[PDB]
Amino acid sequence: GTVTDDYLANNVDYASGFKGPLPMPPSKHIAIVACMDARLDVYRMLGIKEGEAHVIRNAGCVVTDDVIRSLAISQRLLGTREIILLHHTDCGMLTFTDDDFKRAIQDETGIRPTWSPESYPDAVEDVRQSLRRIEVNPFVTKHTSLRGFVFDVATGKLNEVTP
Amino acid sequence: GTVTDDYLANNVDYASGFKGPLPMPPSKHIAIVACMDARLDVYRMLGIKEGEAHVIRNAGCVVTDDVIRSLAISQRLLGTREIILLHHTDCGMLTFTDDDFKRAIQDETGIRPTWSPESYPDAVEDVRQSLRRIEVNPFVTKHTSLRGFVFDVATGKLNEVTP
Ligand SMILES: [Cl-]
Ligand SMILES: [Mg+2]
Ligand SMILES: [Zn+2]
Ligand SMILES: [Zn+2]
Repeated sequence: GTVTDDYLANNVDYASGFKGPLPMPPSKHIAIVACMDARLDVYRMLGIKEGEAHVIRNAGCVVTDDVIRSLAISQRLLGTREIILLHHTDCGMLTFTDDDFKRAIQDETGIRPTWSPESYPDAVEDVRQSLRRIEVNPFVTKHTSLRGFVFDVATGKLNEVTP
Repeated sequence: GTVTDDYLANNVDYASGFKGPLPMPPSKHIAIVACMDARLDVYRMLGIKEGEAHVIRNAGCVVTDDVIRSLAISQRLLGTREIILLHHTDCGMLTFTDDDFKRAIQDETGIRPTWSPESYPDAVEDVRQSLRRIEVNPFVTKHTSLRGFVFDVATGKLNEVTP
């Protein structure tokens, strides 16, 4: 038995009382960009119900070309019009640099990744930087609200940041 | 006011009962690659608890360079050793091709995006394809288990797909 097995076990209970199917587009027309950090249950964090929001999470909550891609699809095909960015404190990107990280994998693997680790030092500065990354971007344009916050992994609180 | 606003309210009542902080590395040493789809509450779907699992999401659960980047970080930095891949039935990715989408964007903006929109026509198949990408990828290696499932939006049951 692995943890994949346990989660599949857990799925049997969830499926017992699943009610659906709900309609495809987000019923509150909002999309969240979050981090993949294990301490962040993005749904309970904002009281999201099923069928309501799009949630997008990667390492560091970095607005990547996959995040733009996702977002662009989200607005243009499933009619989202709000955006919430969510970095957080004690995030796992203020501990390594890109040069360090790639050299690491280079030693083992023999090659460098083409992609960019996208680490950053200060989380708050990067909520700013990530907001900007969406401002300038020409494909995520259909939104009437774009605000980015910082999740306090010690307290559960959202602290907005000004661009 | 807005949904962002409503969500923040909900965050207040979350931070009341919140117990933390927790340690960084996912306590059950697993990662999940999921879709951004509104109808998928991945945590409740696999019985996840705060601090256990990395959750990675995007449009259509595609193993883009972002997902590899996040997986390589998740494993190399925070020691995750199982991967769950998680497509689903009736995904937005099914109802368009890439060329059309980039075109629509151009006629609207004047620009073709640089990224591949990454649609697919068969969910069950592209699980194998997504599994196949991680398999042959030289930066996602430390994992012991790799399995892929299809979440059924109408029942809530997973359906394991095999390579
Ligand atoms: Cl999530
Ligand atoms: Mg913009
Ligand atoms: Zn993080
Ligand atoms: Zn989807």
